Amino acid sequence: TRYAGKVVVVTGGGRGIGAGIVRAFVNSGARVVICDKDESGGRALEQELPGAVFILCDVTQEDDVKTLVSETIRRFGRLDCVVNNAGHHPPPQRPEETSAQGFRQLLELNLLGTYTLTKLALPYLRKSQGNVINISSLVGAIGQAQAVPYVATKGAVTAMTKALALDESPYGVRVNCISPGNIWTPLWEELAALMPDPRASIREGMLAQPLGRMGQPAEVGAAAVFLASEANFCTGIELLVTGGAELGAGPDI
Amino acid sequence: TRYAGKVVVVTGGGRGIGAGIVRAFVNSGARVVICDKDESGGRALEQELPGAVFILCDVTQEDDVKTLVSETIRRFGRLDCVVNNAGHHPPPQRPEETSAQGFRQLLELNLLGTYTLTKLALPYLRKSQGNVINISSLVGAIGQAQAVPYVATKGAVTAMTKALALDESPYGVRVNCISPGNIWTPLWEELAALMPDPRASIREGMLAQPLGRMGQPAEVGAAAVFLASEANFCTGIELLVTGGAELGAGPDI
Amino acid sequence: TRYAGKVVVVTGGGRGIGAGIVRAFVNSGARVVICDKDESGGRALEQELPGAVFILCDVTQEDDVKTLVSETIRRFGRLDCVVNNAGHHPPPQRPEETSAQGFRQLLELNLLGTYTLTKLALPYLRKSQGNVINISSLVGAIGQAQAVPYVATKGAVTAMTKALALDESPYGVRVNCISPGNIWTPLWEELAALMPDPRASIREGMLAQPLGRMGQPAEVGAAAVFLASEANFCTGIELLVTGGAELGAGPDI
Amino acid sequence: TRYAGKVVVVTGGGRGIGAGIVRAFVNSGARVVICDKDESGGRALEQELPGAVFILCDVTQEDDVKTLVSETIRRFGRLDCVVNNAGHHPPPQRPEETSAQGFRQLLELNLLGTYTLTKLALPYLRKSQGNVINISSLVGAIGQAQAVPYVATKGAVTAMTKALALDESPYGVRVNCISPGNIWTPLWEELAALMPDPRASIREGMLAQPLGRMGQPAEVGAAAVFLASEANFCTGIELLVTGGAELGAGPDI
Ligand SMILES: NC(=O)c1ccc[n+]([C@@H]2O[C@H](COP(=O)([O-])OP(=O)(O)OC[C@H]3O[C@@H](n4cnc5c(N)ncnc54)[C@H](O)[C@@H]3O)[C@@H](O)[C@H]2O)c1
Ligand SMILES: NC(=O)c1ccc[n+]([C@@H]2O[C@H](COP(=O)([O-])OP(=O)(O)OC[C@H]3O[C@@H](n4cnc5c(N)ncnc54)[C@H](O)[C@@H]3O)[C@@H](O)[C@H]2O)c1
Ligand SMILES: NC(=O)c1ccc[n+]([C@@H]2O[C@H](COP(=O)([O-])OP(=O)(O)OC[C@H]3O[C@@H](n4cnc5c(N)ncnc54)[C@H](O)[C@@H]3O)[C@@H](O)[C@H]2O)c1
Ligand SMILES: NC(=O)c1ccc[n+]([C@@H]2O[C@H](COP(=O)([O-])OP(=O)(O)OC[C@H]3O[C@@H](n4cnc5c(N)ncnc54)[C@H](O)[C@@H]3O)[C@@H](O)[C@H]2O)c1
Ligand SMILES: O=C(c1ccc(F)c(O)c1)c1cccc(-c2ccc(O)c(O)c2)n1
Ligand SMILES: O=C(c1ccc(F)c(O)c1)c1cccc(-c2ccc(O)c(O)c2)n1
Ligand SMILES: O=C(c1ccc(F)c(O)c1)c1cccc(-c2ccc(O)c(O)c2)n1
Ligand SMILES: O=C(c1ccc(F)c(O)c1)c1cccc(-c2ccc(O)c(O)c2)n1
Ligand SMILES: OC[C@H]1O[C@@H](O)[C@H](O)[C@@H](O)[C@@H]1O
Ligand SMILES: OC[C@H]1O[C@@H](O)[C@H](O)[C@@H](O)[C@@H]1O
Ligand SMILES: OC[C@H]1O[C@@H](O)[C@H](O)[C@@H](O)[C@@H]1O
Ligand SMILES: OC[C@H]1O[C@@H](O)[C@H](O)[C@@H](O)[C@@H]1O
Ligand code: NA
Ligand code: NA
Ligand code: NA
Ligand code: NA
Repeated sequence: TRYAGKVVVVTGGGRGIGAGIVRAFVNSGARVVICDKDESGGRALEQELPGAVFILCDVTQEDDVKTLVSETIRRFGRLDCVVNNAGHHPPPQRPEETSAQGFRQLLELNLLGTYTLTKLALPYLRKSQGNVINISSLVGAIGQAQAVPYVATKGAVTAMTKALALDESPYGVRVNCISPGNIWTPLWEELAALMPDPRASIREGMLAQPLGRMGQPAEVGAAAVFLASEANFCTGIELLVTGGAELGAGPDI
Repeated sequence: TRYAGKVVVVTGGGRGIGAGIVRAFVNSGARVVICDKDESGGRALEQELPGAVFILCDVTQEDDVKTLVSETIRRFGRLDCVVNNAGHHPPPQRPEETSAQGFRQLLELNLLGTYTLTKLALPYLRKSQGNVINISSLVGAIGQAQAVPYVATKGAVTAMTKALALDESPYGVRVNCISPGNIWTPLWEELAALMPDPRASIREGMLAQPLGRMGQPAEVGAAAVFLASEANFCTGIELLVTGGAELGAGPDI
Repeated sequence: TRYAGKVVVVTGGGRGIGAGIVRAFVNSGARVVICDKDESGGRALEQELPGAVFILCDVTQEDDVKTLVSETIRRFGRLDCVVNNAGHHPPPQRPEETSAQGFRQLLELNLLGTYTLTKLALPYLRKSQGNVINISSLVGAIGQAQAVPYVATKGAVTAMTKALALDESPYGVRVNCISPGNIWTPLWEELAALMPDPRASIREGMLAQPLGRMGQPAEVGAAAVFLASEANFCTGIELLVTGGAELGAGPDI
Repeated sequence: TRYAGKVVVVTGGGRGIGAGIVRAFVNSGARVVICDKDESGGRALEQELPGAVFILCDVTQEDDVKTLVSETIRRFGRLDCVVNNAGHHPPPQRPEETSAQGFRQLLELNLLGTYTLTKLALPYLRKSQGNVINISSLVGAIGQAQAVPYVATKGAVTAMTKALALDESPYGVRVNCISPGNIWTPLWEELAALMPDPRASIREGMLAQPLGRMGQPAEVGAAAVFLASEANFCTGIELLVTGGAELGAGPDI
C-alpha cells in the first residue's frame, strides 16, 4: 500500500529492469502502464499482473508518446510517476568505429525519449505533485571502455535530471535518477553472447562488483518505489544501485 | 513488515533524526534499541513505542558500547542493523577560533563513536548478514562555512563508510551512509536560538533547499529503512537527503 | 617554453574563453590554429599573435573539420593538442519552452562538434602522444536553472571525456576536461543584456562564487596549458575553474 | 620564474612526493622550507638545492610547528604557500585488527598536523594573499581495502579543504587539495616489501591505472606549482593525479 491509488508509467517495461520496476510498483499498490516498442514481453506482463496494462509506444516517436500520456489519463484519470527506463547499450565499439549518425540515434533513444515523455507528462505530474525517475547508469559518472556514445548519453541523463529538478522544485515535482551498475537482464545476456568467450565475459561482469554478483531488476525496482513513495525530501539525486563497483581499485614510467 | 523479525540499534535515538529513525524502524516491524547519552527523550520513547527499548550509552565510552552490544544480544538474540546517528554540530566557529583539542573531541564523537560501535557489532552483523548505516552530512561533500572541525568529521565518516564497505563485502555485510542536508531537529533549533536573528537564520536555512523547506527526521528514517531492508545491491553509497541543496547556484577582478 | 615545438588547435578561439586559451598556448611557446565559425575575432587574433593562425571552420560541418585537421598537418607537420571549446549557452528557457529540435541542435554544437574534431584528430594525436582538452561546464555536474538542454550537453561532454580517456589510455593519449563556472566573456555579456535588469544579473553572477568575482579567459587558458604540458599522469579528470561556486550553501513542511 | 620571489613551506619534504614538490617549487623560482621529522633526506636536499633550506619539525608537535612558521618568517620575511604533505599509510589492516588508539594517532599526523600548520600560517598567508595546498588521496573519495583509518583521515582532509576554502575566500586565500593515486615513493616501496609477493604487489599497483604505470613525485609537484602560481580562480578543488584509477571497471545471486 506504499503507493496505493497512484498511477505510474514505465517505459521499456516489457523486460529487464523495466519489467522489474513494473512489478515493484504493482506490488506497492499502484496501477502501472507498461510502455514498450515491442509487444511480446509487455503484453504477457499485462495478462500476468492485475493492475498493469500495456500500451505499444516507441519513445522516439513523439506521437506515440503523446498518445501514451493521453491514454494513461483517459483510462486512469491521473499520473503520479514516470519512470524513463527505455534505452539501449550498443555492442562494445572502439571510438574510431563509432559514427556521428549512430551517436545521434542513440541520443534519440537514451536522452531525447526521456526528455519527450517527461515534457508531455509534467503538466499532469504538477497536478498530482508527482515525480520523475530516470534510469541513467553508473558509467555516465565513471566512464566505460568501448562505449563513448552510450557513456555520453547517460552523462546527459544524469545532468538533465539535476537541471529539471531545479526547474520543477517550485511546482512540487521531484526529479531523480537511478544509476545501476551491472544488472542481469536480457540485454546483458544478448551482449555477452556476442563475445568470443561469453561465460568469461559474464564472470568478469559479476566480479566487477565487491558484492561478487550482478544486480537484479527487482533491486532497481525497489529503489524506484522508494524514490516515488518515500523520498519526499530527495530531488536531483543519483541513486547508485551498483554493488559497489565504483569503489576501490582493480614502475613510474 | 518490511523489516519484521530484525533487531536494530540506533545511536543518539532519543530525539531529532535518531528518534525519527527509531520510529521508522518500529513501523517497519523491527525491534529497536535506542542508545543515547541522555535519559530524557529515549526513556519516553521506550514507553511510547512497543518494540523499542532504551539503553543509556555514551558512544565515546568504549565500555558503554561493549555493554550496548552485549545487552542487545542478551535481550533480543540477534543484531541486524546499526545506525550510527549520534553526533553534534558545534556553534559556528571561525577557523582561528577552533582548537586542536576541540577538534579531537568532535572527532571522538562524530567519527570514533561510529567506528567503535561498528567494530563491536560487526561479528553479529556477519552472522545475520546485517548492515551498517552511518549518518554523515552533505557538508562533508560540499563544505560549510564556520565549521572546519564538523566538516572534517563528516568527510571522514563518508570515506570510512566506503572503506568498510569494501572490507565487509566478502562477508555479506553492506555498509552505507545517509548525508542529510538541513533537517529540522532540536539541534537546529538550539543553534538558531544563539544567532542574533534566530528567525532570519531559520528562514535562510529553509531557503537553502530548492524544495523551500527543511527536511524531517521521518524522511531520514524512511531512507534508513530502505537501506536496511530493500537496498540489497547497495554498499558504500552516500544517500543524499538534502532537498536539492547541492544543486544549482546561490566583474572578473 | 613549457609547450615549445607543439601544435594546438583551439575551436571557438576567436573570442571569450577560446581566445584566452589561444593566448595562453602562444605564451607557452606553441603554434596555435584558431578555429571559429566567425571571421571577425579570429582573423584579428591571427594578426596580433605571431604563432597563431586562423582557419574558418564550423565544428558542426564535418567537411569543415576534416579540412581543419588536414590544413593543420599540411601547414605545421604535427598535431599535439585539441581544445574543444566551441559551444553556446542559449538564453534561459523554462523546460516547457524547450523543443526536441532545439535540443538536437545544441547537441550538434556542444557535443557532436567536440566528438567530430576529436575523432579526426586522434590518429595524429596518437603519433605525437598528444592530448585532448574538452571545455565542459560546472553546471553539467550540479545543474543550472532554466537550462535543461545546455546542462544535458555538458553532462555528456564530461562523461564522454572519461570514456575516451579509458579507450585512448593504451595509446598514450590523455583526454581531460575543464569545467568552468561563471567566466566573464562576450557570451556572458550578451545574455546579461537580455535580462530585465542586466547589472543586477551580472552582480548576482559575481556573487555566486565565494571568491566574489567571475573568472577570466586567461585563467581557463592557464588550466589548459597545465593539462597539455605538465599533467602527464592526469587522464579523464574534470578540472574545476569555478571560484568555489560548487561549495557551500546559498520549517520542515 | 612562475613563482619567483615567493616563499613555500613543504611538510614531509625530505623524500617521496614532498621532495618532488620541493624540487618543483625551487625550479619555479621560489624559496622553499623543507620540513621533516627525519634529518636524512631533507638535510641532503638543502645541500643539493640552492633556494631550499631544511628545518627539523614534527607536524604533530605544536611547538615544532610554531617554530617552523616563526623561523620561516625570520629568515625569509614572508610566507606565500604551505603544502601539507606529511602523512603516512600504515600497512594493510583488516578492520577488526585496527584500534581506536591507532586511529587517533593516524588522525594526529594525517589530519591534525595539516590543521595545525595551516592555522599558524594563515595570518601570514592573508598578508601575502597566499594559498594552502593539502595532499589528500584518491582513496578518500573511492575507498581502499584494508585501510579504514587511512581512508577516513583523507576523507577528512578533502572535506576540511572545502570548509576552509569557504572561510578564507573573503580574505583572498585559496585552499585546494591534490588527491594522488598510486605514486612510486619510498613509502610505496616499503609497504610492497612487506607483502608476501612484493613484485606482484608492485605490478598490480602499476596496472590499477589505465595509464599502466604509477605516478611520479615530480608530477604531483607540477600540480602543486600550478595550484600555487596559476590557479587564481580555483579554491576548494580536489585535483586528481591518479592516472585514471577512478575510471572504469576492474549471475545475480
Ligand atoms: N542492464 C544493465 O546492466 C544496465 C546498467 C545500467 C543502466 N542500464 C539502463 O537500464 C535500462 C534498461 O536496460 P535493460 O538492461 O533492462 O535493457 P533491455 O534491453 O533488457 O530492456 C529494455 C527494454 O526497453 C525497450 N525499449 C527499447 N527501445 C525502446 C523504445 N524506443 N521505446 C520503447 N521501449 C523501448 C525494449 O524493447 C526492452 O523491453 C536502459 O536505460 C539501460 O541503459 C542497464
Ligand atoms: N539536523 C541536521 O540538519 C543535520 C544535517 C546533517 C547531518 N546531521 C547529523 O545527524 C545526526 C543527528 O543530528 P540531530 O540534528 O538529530 O541532532 P540532535 O542534537 O537533535 O540529536 C542528537 C542526539 O544524539 C545524542 N547524542 C549526542 N552525543 C551522544 C553520545 N556521545 N552518545 C550517545 N548519544 C549521543 C543526543 O543526546 C541527542 O539525543 C548527527 O550525526 C548530525 O551530525 C544533522
Ligand atoms: N562563459 C562562461 O561562464 C562559461 C562557463 C562554463 C563553460 N563555458 C563554455 O566555454 C566555451 C566558450 O564559452 P564563451 O563564454 O567563451 O562563449 P563565446 O560565445 O564568448 O565564445 C564562443 C566562441 O565559439 C565560436 N563558435 C560558436 N559556435 C561555433 C561553431 N559551430 N564552430 C566554431 N566556432 C564556433 C563563436 O563564434 C565564439 O567565437 C563554451 O563551450 C561554453 O559552453 C562557458
Ligand atoms: N605514495 C602514494 O601512492 C600516495 C598516494 C596518495 C596520497 N599520498 C600522500 O602523499 C603524502 C606523501 O606520501 P609519500 O608516499 O611521499 O610518503 P613517504 O613516506 O615516502 O614520505 C613522507 C615524508 O613525510 C615525513 N613525515 C612523516 N611524518 C612526519 C611528521 N610527523 N612530521 C614531519 N614530516 C613527517 C617522512 O619523514 C617522509 O620524509 C602523504 O600525505 C600520503 O598520504 C601518497
Ligand atoms: O548494457 C550493458 C551495460 C553494462 C553496465 C552498465 F553500467 C550499463 O549502463 C550498461 C552491457 C551488458 C553487457 C556487456 C556490456 C559491455 C561489455 C564490454 C564493453 O566494452 C562495453 O562497453 C559494454 N555492457
Ligand atoms: O547542525 C547543523 C547542521 C546543518 C546542516 C548540516 F548539513 C549539518 O550536518 C548540520 C546546523 C544547525 C543550525 C545552524 C547551523 C549552522 C549555521 C551557520 C554556520 O556557519 C554553521 O557552520 C552551521 N548548523
Ligand atoms: O553562458 C552562461 C553560462 C554560465 C555559467 C556556466 F557554468 C556556463 O556553462 C555557461 C551564462 C551567461 C550569462 C547568463 C547565464 C544564465 C542566467 C540565468 C539562467 O537561468 C541560465 O540558465 C543561464 N548563463
Ligand atoms: O601508501 C600507499 C597508498 C596507495 C594509494 C593511495 F592512494 C594512497 O593514498 C596511499 C600504499 C603503498 C603501497 C601499498 C599500499 C596498500 C596495499 C594494499 C592495501 O590493502 C592497502 O590498504 C594499501 N598502499
Ligand atoms: O536474461 C537475464 C535475466 O533477465 C531478467 O530480466 C530476468 O528477470 C531473468 O529471469 C533473466 O535471467
Ligand atoms: O525542535 C525541532 C523539531 O525537532 C524534531 O525532531 C521534532 O520531531 C519536531 O517536533 C520539532 O519541531
Ligand atoms: O565581454 C566580456 C569580456 O570578454 C572577455 O573575453 C574579454 O577578454 C574582456 O575584455 C571582456 O570584458
Ligand atoms: O623509492 C621509490 C622512488 O621514490 C621516489 O621518491 C624517488 O624519486 C625515486 O628515485 C624512487 O625510485
Ligand atoms: Na493486467
Ligand atoms: Na517500548
Ligand atoms: Na599570427
Ligand atoms: Na640550499
